[PDB]
Amino acid sequence: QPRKKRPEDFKFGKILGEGSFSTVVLARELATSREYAIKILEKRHIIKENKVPYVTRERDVMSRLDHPFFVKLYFTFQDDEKLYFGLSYAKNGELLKYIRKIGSFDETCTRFYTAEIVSALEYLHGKGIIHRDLKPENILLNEDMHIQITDFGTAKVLSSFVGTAQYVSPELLTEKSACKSSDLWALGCIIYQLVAGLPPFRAGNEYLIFQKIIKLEYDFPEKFFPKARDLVEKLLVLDATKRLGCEEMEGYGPLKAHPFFESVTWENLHQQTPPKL
Ligand SMILES: Nc1n[nH]c2ccccc12
Repeated sequence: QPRKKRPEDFKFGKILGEGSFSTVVLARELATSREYAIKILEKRHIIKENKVPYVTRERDVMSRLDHPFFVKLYFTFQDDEKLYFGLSYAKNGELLKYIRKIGSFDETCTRFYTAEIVSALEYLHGKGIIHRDLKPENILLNEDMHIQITDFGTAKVLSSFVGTAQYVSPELLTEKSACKSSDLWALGCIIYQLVAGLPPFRAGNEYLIFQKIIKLEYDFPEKFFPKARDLVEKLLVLDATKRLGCEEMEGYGPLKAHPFFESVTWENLHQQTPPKL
């Protein structure tokens, strides 16, 4: 490994994202002219708020990921006040941006991008890792328009916290426990959202949303692709053990074999040209 990098190695530019405990800033490495997205975290703020385990977990998970559909961690360094994580730079931004831009996806785009997400989850789950806060904001799009999944701060590695309200699974609201099936629940929401343009469970506030979730209170638009609807109905299931894709349902084989994905070639998704949006 090279001598640890430092801030002066970079020309910092625009802010790519802001959270409570981090800012992501686009930066150009001077020696190489390479663009990285550097996640900057303030040590004091992290210690003050008891987040050291979360930041520790984020790095450790990202170290264990070597797959085209996930944000890569290239390097880390620190100065007196801050931590720096050199991340992959997804030039085309969030998937949410495209959902809003074009309103809703057609069957081809939905099929393709859902398949990438399924493929990515299969990899993640194979490594015993749960995302716990999957959503279109966390699903970035590369320059070539393939997905790059990010934000692993909230992730858990399998031998407390609550994600974004609209993508929270029933079991979280009723047990404080999560598993692989939580991501699969989130997946059903995202699929619904690609086809319909909105998330399945909407309401005036977080409490009303949680109500609907545990009541399974949502419904499909008239035009919803029938095979996609069937897939969603097999993911948005209250009993987490009966969700297509989880271990008690025999995993990703049956999920990948769903009629909605009939024309999908699973083995080289990352090599294929995405449908134009
Ligand atoms: N635009 C981005 N590329 N990588 C990131 C990581 C985090 C946030 C935004 C980005």
